[PDB]
Amino acid sequence: GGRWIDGKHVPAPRNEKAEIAIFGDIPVDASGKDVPEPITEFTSPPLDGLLLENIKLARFTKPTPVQKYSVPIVANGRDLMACAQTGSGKTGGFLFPVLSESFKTGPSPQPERKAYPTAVIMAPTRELATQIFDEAKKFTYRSWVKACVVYGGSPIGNQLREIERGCDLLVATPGRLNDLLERGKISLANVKYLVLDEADRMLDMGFEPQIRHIVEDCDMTPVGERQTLMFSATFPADIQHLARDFLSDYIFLSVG
Repeated sequence: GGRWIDGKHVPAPRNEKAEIAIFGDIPVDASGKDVPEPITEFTSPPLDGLLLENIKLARFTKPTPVQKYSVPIVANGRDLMACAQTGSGKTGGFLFPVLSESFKTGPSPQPERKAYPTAVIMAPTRELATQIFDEAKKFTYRSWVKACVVYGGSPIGNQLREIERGCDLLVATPGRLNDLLERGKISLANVKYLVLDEADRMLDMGFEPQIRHIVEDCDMTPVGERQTLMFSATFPADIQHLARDFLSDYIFLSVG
């Protein structure tokens, strides 16, 4: 794959043979301070050039209703609270801006046993974490970002070995991420992007104590310094309070 060498992104060359196995309206309200204009097409001056190539190899034509706002919002360095339905294209809604910004800014230096992820994505279930992981693997093609996925209800021994093989984008369920942090196998000090997907579901399952412990009680880059995206189909008070603590001057995006 690709590398990040001497503060520059060095992508790997294309492999035509693998690309076959890799690749083959809805109303929107964006409210907040200094909301940017939505993009109508995927363009490289806004988006990282390599990701744009992968987006075209995937044959994606038009940004979904969520992506047309999440791309410029994150490119401008702002936090995002997105209230969108399932079919809105949520996964790309946060994967594209995060991968785009990760491709162009790269990771922070590491004091090189621990993993130092640049991006962390929490999800309620193993299946959803696997879906996010699969899409991330697709669009990290040729890039420096190494994706990894962990989840509960599965032996932790093998997840540690996959972690030690390098981990720049980590998809996790909160319980298993908390267990790995207690074992001293992950450092959150290099986190530049934090995503909480279907956060209402995670709270419904009782994950809030672990999620807040992960974000506040450990060594994660603090709010305002990091960029944070929160996705939740609903916006109850407990989710409003999570957004207040985890986001900074966020833009509210409502789809459907």
